Amino acid sequence: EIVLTQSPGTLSLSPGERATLSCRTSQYGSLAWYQQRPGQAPRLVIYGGSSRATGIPDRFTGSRSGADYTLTINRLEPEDFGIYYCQQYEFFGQGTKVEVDIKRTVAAPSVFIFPPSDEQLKSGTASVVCLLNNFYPREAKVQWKVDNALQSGNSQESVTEQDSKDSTYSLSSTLTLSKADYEKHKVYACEVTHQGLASPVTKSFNRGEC
Amino acid sequence: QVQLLQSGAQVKKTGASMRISCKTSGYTFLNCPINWVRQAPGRGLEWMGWMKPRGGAVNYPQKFQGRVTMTRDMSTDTAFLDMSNLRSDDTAVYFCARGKYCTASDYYNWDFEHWGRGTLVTVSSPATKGPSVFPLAPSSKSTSGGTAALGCLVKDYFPEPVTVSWNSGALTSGVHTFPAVLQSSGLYSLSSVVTVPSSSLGTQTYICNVNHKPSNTKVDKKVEPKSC
Amino acid sequence: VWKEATATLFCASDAKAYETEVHNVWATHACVPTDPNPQEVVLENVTENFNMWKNNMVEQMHEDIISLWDQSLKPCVKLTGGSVITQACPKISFEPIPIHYCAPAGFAILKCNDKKFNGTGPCTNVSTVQCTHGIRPVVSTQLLLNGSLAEEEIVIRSENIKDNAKIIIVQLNETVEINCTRPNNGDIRQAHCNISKAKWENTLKQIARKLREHFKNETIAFNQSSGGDPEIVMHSFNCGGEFFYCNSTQLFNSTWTWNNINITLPCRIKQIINMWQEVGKAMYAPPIKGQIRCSSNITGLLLTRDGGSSTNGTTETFRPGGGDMRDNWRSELYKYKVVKIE
Ligand SMILES: *[C@@H]1O[C@H](CO)[C@@H](O)[C@H](O)[C@H]1NC(C)=O
Ligand SMILES: *[C@@H]1O[C@H](CO)[C@@H](O)[C@H](O)[C@H]1NC(C)=O
Ligand SMILES: *[C@@H]1O[C@H](CO)[C@@H](O)[C@H](O)[C@H]1NC(C)=O
Ligand SMILES: *[C@@H]1O[C@H](CO)[C@@H](O)[C@H](O)[C@H]1NC(C)=O
Ligand SMILES: *[C@@H]1O[C@H](CO)[C@@H](O)[C@H](O)[C@H]1NC(C)=O
Ligand SMILES: *[C@@H]1O[C@H](CO)[C@@H](O)[C@H](O)[C@H]1NC(C)=O
Ligand SMILES: *[C@@H]1O[C@H](CO)[C@@H](O)[C@H](O)[C@H]1NC(C)=O
Repeated sequence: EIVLTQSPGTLSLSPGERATLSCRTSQYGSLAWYQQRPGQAPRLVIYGGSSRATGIPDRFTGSRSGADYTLTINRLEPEDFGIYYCQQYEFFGQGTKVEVDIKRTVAAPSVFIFPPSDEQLKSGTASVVCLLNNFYPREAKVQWKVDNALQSGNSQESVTEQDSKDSTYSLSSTLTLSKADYEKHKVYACEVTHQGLASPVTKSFNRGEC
Repeated sequence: QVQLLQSGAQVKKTGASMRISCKTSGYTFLNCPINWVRQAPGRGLEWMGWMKPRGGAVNYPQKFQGRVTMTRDMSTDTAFLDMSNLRSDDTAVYFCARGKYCTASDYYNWDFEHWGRGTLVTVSSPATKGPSVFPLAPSSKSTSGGTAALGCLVKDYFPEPVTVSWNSGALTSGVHTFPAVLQSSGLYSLSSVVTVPSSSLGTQTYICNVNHKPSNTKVDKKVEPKSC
Repeated sequence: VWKEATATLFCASDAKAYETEVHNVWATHACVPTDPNPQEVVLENVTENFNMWKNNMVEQMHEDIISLWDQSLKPCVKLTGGSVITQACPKISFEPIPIHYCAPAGFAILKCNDKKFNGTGPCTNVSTVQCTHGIRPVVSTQLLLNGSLAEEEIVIRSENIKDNAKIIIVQLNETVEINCTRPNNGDIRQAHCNISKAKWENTLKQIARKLREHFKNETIAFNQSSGGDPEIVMHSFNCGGEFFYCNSTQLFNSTWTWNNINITLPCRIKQIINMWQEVGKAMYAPPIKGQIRCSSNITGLLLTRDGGSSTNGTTETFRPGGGDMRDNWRSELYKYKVVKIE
C-alpha cells in the first residue's frame, strides 16, 4: 500500500563528514528513520519526519520537502556505521548502507596462498585458500585463476572487522573443487587489487611441486 | 525502563513449526500492541503483524495469513509468535517491537522505540554435524620479511557457531578468525589465521582449538610446516 | 465563554424499585429520576471542537459498568491473579436499561448536532444539555447492539483511517434485527442467530461505499476474524444472563467492487469466559431450562482493516474487531463533551 524508495544504496564516508540519506514516498503517514548496526536490533532515530527520538544527538536531523524526506548525519562518527531504514506505518524502505570506520594510513594487503592439505585430499575434496592480510581501506578485489581460466561464482569470501591492534581488515577467499578436478590442473593463482597496490599482485603455486 | 526479553536462537528442519517468545517488563502489558518484525540474512525489515494483549486481537498481512499465529500469556506478560510449515526462506532474525507512545487510554503503534534483541531462526534440511579441521600450513614461498602466515580451515559443520582460539589462548597477537560462510551444500565453513615470526616455526608449536558445542565436537589441531 | 473540564457526572434513569433486574437495582441506588422536562438550548454562531477518542465521559461510564458487573454477576469460580475463589452461583435477571449522564452545577454538557460528524475536530451546530440521551450499557463484540442510529447516512468513525492499528466504529442509519434463540429441550448449549440476508448485504454494500471514500476506486472486502480470544473471534453478547458466542463468518464473507431469506449463525452458550472488566477467567453454571430468546437491533459495528500489501492490489480487507469495551461507550458518547460554565 506504500512504497518507500531509499537512495543511494551505499554511502562510503569518513568521520567528521556529512551523510545525506534520501527517502521518497507519495503517501500520507508519519515517517520514521531507524539505524541498524550489525548484529543489533534497529534503533529509532527520527519520528514524525523531523523529531529526534530519546538519546539521539542534534547532529542527526530529519526534514521533509513534499514526497522527498531526508536524514542528515552531520559530523559522522564510526558508531554511525550501519543500515538506515525509513518507515510509514507497517511499510519499510529497502535501506541505505552507511560505511564509516576508524581512519588510518592506506595499507596494502600481504597476500598468502594455501594449497589443499593432504588430509583434505584423502577425504575427496580440495579447498584452495587465498589470504589478504592487514589492508586498509575496506575495498579489495580477489580474482582466482586455474591454468589461466578465470573462476566465476565458485569462491566464497569472508572479511574481519577492524583489527584489535592496527585498525586494518583481513579477507579470506576459498575456492572449492573436487579432488578429481583439482588433479586435472597445475597452476593455482589469486590476483589481488587494492588502492595500496600500484599494480595487481598475484600469488601462485603449481600442484605437486614445493 | 521498558524491556523486551526474547527467547534463545533456534535451529529448525524444513517443514517444521516454531514458537518464539517475548517477555515484557517496565510497563502495563495490557496497554498497547506487540509487533513482530523479521529480517532475512542480508535483507530489509518486514512487518509480520500486531497483537493486542487486551483480547488477543490480531492483524496479519496477506502473505503471513494462515501461517502465522500471534498469542499472549497475561500472567507472565509474554507475547508468542507461532509459524507453521517453515521454509528455507523463513531463515531470519525475528524481533518483537513496541511503539514509543503508550498510555492507559492512547497509543501510536508504529514509532518502534522498543525492540527485543531478536531471535535467530535458521531453517534448513541438513542435520547437526561436527566439523573437519584441516591445516593451512606455513610454506617457504608463502613467507616474507620474517613473518609467516598459518591457520586452520574449519570445514563442513552445522549449525553455527564454532569458536577458535590459538595455543589455548596464549596466542592472540596477529590472530584473525573469519565469519563463517554458508556453502551451496548447506553446511558452514570458516578459517582462522595467524601471522608469526618465520624464525619461530622450528621452535614454537602452533595449535588451533576448535569448539562446536551443538555436536559436542572439540578439536586441538597442530599446524606445522609441510615436510618436503 | 467555557473551558473543557473533567467533572464528576451524576446519573439518571427510569429504573423500577420493584425490579429484581440487575441494572434496575444498581440504578435505584446510584441514579436519580429522569428530568420530566429536559431543556436543550441550541447555540447560535458557535463552533466547538469535540474528540470522541479523548472523552473523559467514556472513562466514567466504563468505571460504572465495571462496578455494575462486579457487584451483580455471580460466577461459580473466579480466577484472578493466579488465585481462585468458589462461591454460590444462582441465576440472575439481566437486561440493560438506558442510563443518562448529567452535569452538576457550574458545568454543562455540549452536544454536537452535525449529522455527518466524523468524531473529531470542529462542529458548527452545538447545543447545551443538562443530561445525555439514555445509553444502554450493552457488552457485546463485533456488532454494536441496541444503540442510537446515525440521523442521515451511515457514518464511519476512526481516529485515523490510514492507521490499521486504529479501530473503525461504524454507525448504521437503519436497524438490522438479530433474533437469537436457545430452543426449548438435545444439546442445552446449542443456539442460533437469525438475520435477514438481504437487509445485512444491502447494509454491507452501503458500508463499503462509505469506506471507499477513504480508499478511492478500491474493492472493499469483508472477511472473518483473524484470531484472538473466543470473545473477539466470535460475536459475543448477553441474553437472559447467559453468555452467547456466535460464529460470524457468514456476516463477513463478501467482496464489493465499484458496481427474503435468513442468515443462520451457529452459536454456543459458554460457561468458561474471559472477563472484560479485569484480567481473568469466570465460570458459570449450565443454562436454565426452557426457551432463551432475545431480539436486538444491530446499530453499529467494530472493524479492523488488514495491514500490509496484497498480491493483487486495489483491495482493502475489513474484519470484525474488538477488545476494548470503552469503544462501545464511545459509540454513544461521541457527540458529547463536559464544559465548565465559569
Ligand atoms: C479473507 O478472504 C480471502 C479470500 O478472499 C481468504 O484467502 C482469506 O483466508 C480470508 N482471511 C483469512 C486469512 O482467513
Ligand atoms: C473530521 O472533520 C474535521 C472537519 O472537516 C476535520 O478537521 C478532521 O480532520 C476530520 N477527522 C478525521 C479523523 O479525519
Ligand atoms: C440512510 O437511510 C436511507 C433510507 O432511509 C438509505 O437510502 C441510505 O442509503 C442510508 N445511508 C447509507 C449510507 O446507507
Ligand atoms: C462465502 O461466500 C461464498 C460466495 O463467494 C460462498 O460460496 C460460501 O458458501 C461462503 N462461505 C460460507 C460462510 O459458508
Ligand atoms: C427467518 O427467521 C424468522 C425468525 O427469526 C422466521 O420467522 C422466518 O420464518 C425465517 N425465514 C425463513 C425463510 O425460514
Ligand atoms: C424476529 O424477527 C421477526 C421478523 O421476521 C420479528 O417480527 C420478531 O419480533 C423477531 N423476534 C423477536 C423475539 O422479537
Ligand atoms: C436489546 O433490547 C431488547 C429489548 O430491550 C432486549 O430484549 C435484548 O436482550 C437487548 N439486547 C442486548 C444484547 O442487550
